[PDB]
Amino acid sequence: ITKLTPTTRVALRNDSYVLHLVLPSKVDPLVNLMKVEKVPDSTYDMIGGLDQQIKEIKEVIELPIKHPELFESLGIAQPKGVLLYGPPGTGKTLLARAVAHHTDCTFIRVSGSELVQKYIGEGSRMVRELFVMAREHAPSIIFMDESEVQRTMLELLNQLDGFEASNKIKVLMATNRIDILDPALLRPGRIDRKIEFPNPTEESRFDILKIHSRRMNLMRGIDLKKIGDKMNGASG
Amino acid sequence: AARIPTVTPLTKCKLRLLKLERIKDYLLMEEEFVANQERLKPQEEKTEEDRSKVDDIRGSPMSVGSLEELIDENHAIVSSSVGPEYYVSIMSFVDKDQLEPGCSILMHNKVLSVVGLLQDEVDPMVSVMKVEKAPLESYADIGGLDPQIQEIKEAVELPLTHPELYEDIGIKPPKGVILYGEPGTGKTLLAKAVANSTSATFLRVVGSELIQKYLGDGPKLVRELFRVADDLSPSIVFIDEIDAVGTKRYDAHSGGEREIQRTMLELLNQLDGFDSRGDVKVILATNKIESLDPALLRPGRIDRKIEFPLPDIKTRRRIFTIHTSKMTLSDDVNLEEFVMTKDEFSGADIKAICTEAGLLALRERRMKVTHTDFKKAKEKVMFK
Amino acid sequence: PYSASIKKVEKEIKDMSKKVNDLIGIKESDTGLAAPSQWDLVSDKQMMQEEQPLQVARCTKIINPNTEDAKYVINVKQIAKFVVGLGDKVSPTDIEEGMRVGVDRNKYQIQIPLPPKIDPSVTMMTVEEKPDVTYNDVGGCKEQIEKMREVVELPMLHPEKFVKLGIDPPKGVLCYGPPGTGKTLLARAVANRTDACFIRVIGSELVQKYVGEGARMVRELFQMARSKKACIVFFDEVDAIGGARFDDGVGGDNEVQRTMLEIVNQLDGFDARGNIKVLMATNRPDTLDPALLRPGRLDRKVEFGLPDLEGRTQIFKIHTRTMNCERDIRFELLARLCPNSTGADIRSVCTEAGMYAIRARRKTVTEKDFLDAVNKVIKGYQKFSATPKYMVYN
Amino acid sequence: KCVVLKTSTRQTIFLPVVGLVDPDKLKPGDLVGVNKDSYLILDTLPSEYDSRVK
Amino acid sequence: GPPGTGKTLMARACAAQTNATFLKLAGPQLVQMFIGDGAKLVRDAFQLAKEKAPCIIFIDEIDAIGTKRFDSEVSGDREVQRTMLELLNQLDGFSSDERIKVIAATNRADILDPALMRSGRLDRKIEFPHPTEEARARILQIHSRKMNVHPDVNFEELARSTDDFNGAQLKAVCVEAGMLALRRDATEVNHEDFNEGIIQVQAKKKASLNYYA
Ligand SMILES: Nc1ncnc2c1ncn2[C@@H]1O[C@H](COP(=O)(O)OP(=O)(O)OP(=O)(O)O)[C@@H](O)[C@H]1O
Ligand SMILES: Nc1ncnc2c1ncn2[C@@H]1O[C@H](COP(=O)(O)OP(=O)(O)O)[C@@H](O)[C@H]1O
Repeated sequence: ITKLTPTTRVALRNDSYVLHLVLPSKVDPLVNLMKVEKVPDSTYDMIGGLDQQIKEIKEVIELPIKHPELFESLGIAQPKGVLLYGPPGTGKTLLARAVAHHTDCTFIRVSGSELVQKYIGEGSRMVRELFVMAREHAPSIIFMDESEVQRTMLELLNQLDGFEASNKIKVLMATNRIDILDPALLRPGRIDRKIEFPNPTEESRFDILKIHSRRMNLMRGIDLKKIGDKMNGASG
Repeated sequence: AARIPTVTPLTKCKLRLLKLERIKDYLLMEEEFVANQERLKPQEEKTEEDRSKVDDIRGSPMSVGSLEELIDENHAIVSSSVGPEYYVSIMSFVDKDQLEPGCSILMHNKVLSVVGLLQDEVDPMVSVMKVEKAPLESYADIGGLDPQIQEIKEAVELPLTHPELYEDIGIKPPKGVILYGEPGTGKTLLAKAVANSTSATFLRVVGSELIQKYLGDGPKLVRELFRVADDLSPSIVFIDEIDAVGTKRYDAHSGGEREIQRTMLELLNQLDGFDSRGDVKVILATNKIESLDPALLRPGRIDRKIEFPLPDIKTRRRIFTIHTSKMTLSDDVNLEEFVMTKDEFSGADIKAICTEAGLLALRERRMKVTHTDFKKAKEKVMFK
Repeated sequence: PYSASIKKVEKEIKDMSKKVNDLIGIKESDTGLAAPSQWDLVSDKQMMQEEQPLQVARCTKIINPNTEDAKYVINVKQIAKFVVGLGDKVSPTDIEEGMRVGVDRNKYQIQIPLPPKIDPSVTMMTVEEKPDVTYNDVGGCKEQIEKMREVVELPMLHPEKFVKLGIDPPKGVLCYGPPGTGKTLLARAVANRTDACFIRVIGSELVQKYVGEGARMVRELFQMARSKKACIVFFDEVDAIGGARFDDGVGGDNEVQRTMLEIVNQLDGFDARGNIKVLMATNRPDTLDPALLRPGRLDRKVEFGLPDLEGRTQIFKIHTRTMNCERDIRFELLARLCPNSTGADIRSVCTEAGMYAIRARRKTVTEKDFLDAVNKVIKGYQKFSATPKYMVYN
Repeated sequence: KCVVLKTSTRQTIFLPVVGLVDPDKLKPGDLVGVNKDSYLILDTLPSEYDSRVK
Repeated sequence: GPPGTGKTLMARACAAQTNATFLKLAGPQLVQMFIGDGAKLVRDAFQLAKEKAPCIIFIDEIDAIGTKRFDSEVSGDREVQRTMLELLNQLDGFSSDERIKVIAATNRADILDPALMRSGRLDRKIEFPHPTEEARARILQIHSRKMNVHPDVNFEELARSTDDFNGAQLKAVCVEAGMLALRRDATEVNHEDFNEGIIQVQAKKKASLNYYA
């Protein structure tokens, strides 16, 4: 009986509907939601020109991952809020992906759709639906793309602010126009730390080119420096 | 089980011994009367023959049905889980106390007669709002104001502290207490202490959570919160961010203003409706009470008014000495220097400054916090 | 002296009680099972009688019979329609067309009729228990009390004068007044006062989701009322069900108009409700539709306002009937110290006076305590006060 | 000379022979009685509209 | 016409007048959560009406389905407009019938959809106004047909005192007087009784009548 996992499939007789055998691997709703998301798995070595932001995100969240006793010696509270802001999709999305990649955390980024709602709950009255999926997968992180968006984010922040008794839970919301965000979400205790994605320059585009063209079939001799010079810092 | 509730003696008097002897004699007489039934006409095991006969009589495969009406005389009307309405009767073990619409009634497999009831362990609305563990430490962790700590205690805990003091005075606890204060005033910190000290059930309600996207939904959510909290147990349910009733407009809800208005009317009805809600207390807080519906505040629905101001220059000292209790801060700086740094430094400001100083100390992996860390945290907190 | 002698003996008896009760069988906690000493009848005969004798006889809906013969028609909401017939244990006068009944599970013949389905949405909305609000506890509105009794109680109390007089009793009553002025405090009074069923239709309890899914609730409530002998349906917050029709441009705020129209139709005209008296209570009646307030449906238009000089005194005398206060208190001076306050405000003032007295050391309320409570409840909480924004009824 | 009818259970079945009443007796859109056992149309239900209109 | 200018009275008179079967349909009554279920309920209504050729069908509160159509994406009661269109189609036009007559009662003709008043659907538009002075006394004579009052009431005088009152309220004044008469325990109704009832029907409480003498 114990081996028979609740919310799992076991064989059932027909004339009797008596147990016949277990069912191995029927389904995981969180895995299905993630597959619907189709997250772009990345790698920390493929991060483009945001090294300091890389350590900041590491020092922001990952520190209480490979060393949970770091803040205990100093007696400081666990950081809660981290957001990605700046030019849209300037690599901030890629930086977030690489964060989980090098950190091994459960990535879940939502856009407030309705198809995924079929896996969180029947009605999804409150925003606690996602937490239930995360609540059993503690090694998880939360990412949210760029007015009800703040309302869901407002509830999440309030949820993971002392009311959520679970420790080692990370949520990161990414959007543009930080001066246009919700003033209620601008409370000093909500956003534990802030990181922006400034438009890369030529000094930054060189590594961006080295990463992007790495997978292409170039011609003997590249001379990408001049092209990057022709690139007047457009975006990531 | 509940054989005798008389414990008034609470001593070694002969009355307690006599009562115990009488109870023992009655139990022995009952046991002797019962034993002879099996000695003379056992006629069966009475331990497993009855259970086996019940299992073989009631349909072995019991389905998940749903009771929808009440028929006292060996009858019941329900709908088949496929959909076909049934006229299943009542069985011998019916114990017809859960005869309410919704509880699945299990019928037989041979004749589909009511076999068993459906134990319910869901309460979705209550679960999506039930506090499992204490949020924070005792009331001492709030710090500084305690003008409502006594007031809030009298409003909630004092009724639960020893409800004879208000009984001896000939009155019932205050209706409700609405905590309105400046942004980040610590209202949520007050609910933290309320929960860490609370004794009865507590429900947490996100302010926007009352406004749903489908027209008519919001009133249903309010009625469901009222049913869950009231029908569950004595409760202290805090609907935080009440200003979200009409302040914020979202395109998700089909209805316009006449939907937030309907939700507010339903909330008012659920607070002071046409029945006895029972022993239920409400403690709501808001940061912009200037727009809250006037009817939802008239004495009789929300009784106690509590205002939370920013931490005082004398209270700021306790706030700082509290939020930095376990920090290994170096004696290089004096907190009073930053105590007057901000002209209107609220309670959240002190916590933000402490967190920023800790983070800055962390970036260098140093063991203590220096004055420069606090100086650099102060600008990053207030100035942005 | 024998501290351990008695505790050990008591513990032994307590343990033996369970050790002997477990020998008959109360244990094995089930998930909805009755006591083995509660289903004893059905062991070999009763179960073989409660089970073998009867059949499920699934219930369905009838359409109509066909003349020239029994020629009844069987129809299933979710299974199928079919030409069927009743059983040998039914009468042919009761062949109601469109009647919920069960048919022989095998013979597919209706063997048992049934009462109409209850639609638990409007079945849960019955009082079934009058509130604890009595006439002596709602003082301050004696004229309104008499007016409401003449419509709900007096006409039904001695239905001999109205027949002799030769005039139809007044139809209903609408109580519109400033918020907190005592509307529900009297509706609970009406409920605990008479004996006829009172249906509480919370103004929000009628706005349904689907298009027209709400009006159907009005018809259900009206039928459940007319089914009984005499009913009095009290609807509160009547400002939500429907205010008026003002459609302009894109269709908005119209769905509530259909609900209000359905409520009116079941209330007036076309074989009206008859033995059902309406008792509504709006708090902002300014938006009430002209058709609903038009006499003949809600003829009485009683209004409940703030007690002027003696209403406050009566409220103090009533709401303070169980408060330990000094006998030398001058309540009338308090009633003169509250220029325009609501009755709920008076009850809250009595409460706050109790709390302040219990605050520091006292055991009985003091006149100065009530004075200080007035200074905060009325003079301190006056910022909103809920009165000024609704006094004009807008 | 053909018979076409659909059951009240989202099931459609036809009989090569009309039944008790010849096709002259019946017309399209009609609602009649058929055998649940033999799946044979026995008689014709005269008429019944929804009780709501009734 | 007005809320109580009288349409239910005319309908009830027409019902007992003709020697046929009258069809009673409630304005909002013909709707359903199902997509177009109201269309089917209206088609069955028209068929049942055709059942007995001699018959009249009255669609009271025609404003429920007669709501003017709107132009909006989200909402607009598309089902209600569908029911209105079904009623229009069943009324006259393609495969109409001339066997019965339908009497409709609407309280606000402005909200009525333009199609609902298109000759074929409705031919004779009759607006019922409130009795001014003479029908104001006729209403009192009728509604007080069985009321027993001594010959001390001037029906015309009360009619002149009842200014801009509706027929429903006019008759309700009689009920208010009858209830006040029961309060007085007397046997007949005095002119002062009807005068007080007229005042009670207005529902205008006097409070320190000094600002306006
Ligand atoms: N005349 C009165 N006698 C006794 N209690 C009264 C009276 N008027 C008001 N109350 C008090 O008012 C409360 C119930 O009335 P309530 O405030 O619900 O009236 P209401 O007008 O229906 O309010 P709302 O319209 O805002 O819902 C109780 O505390 C009751 O004791
Ligand atoms: N002593 C204190 N007094 C007031 N607020 C405090 C105190 N200590 C901490 N806080 C802060 O008060 C906040 C509690 O939430 P609250 O201020 O009610 O938020 P909001 O007003 O936006 O709902 C937290 O940010 C917490 O860190």
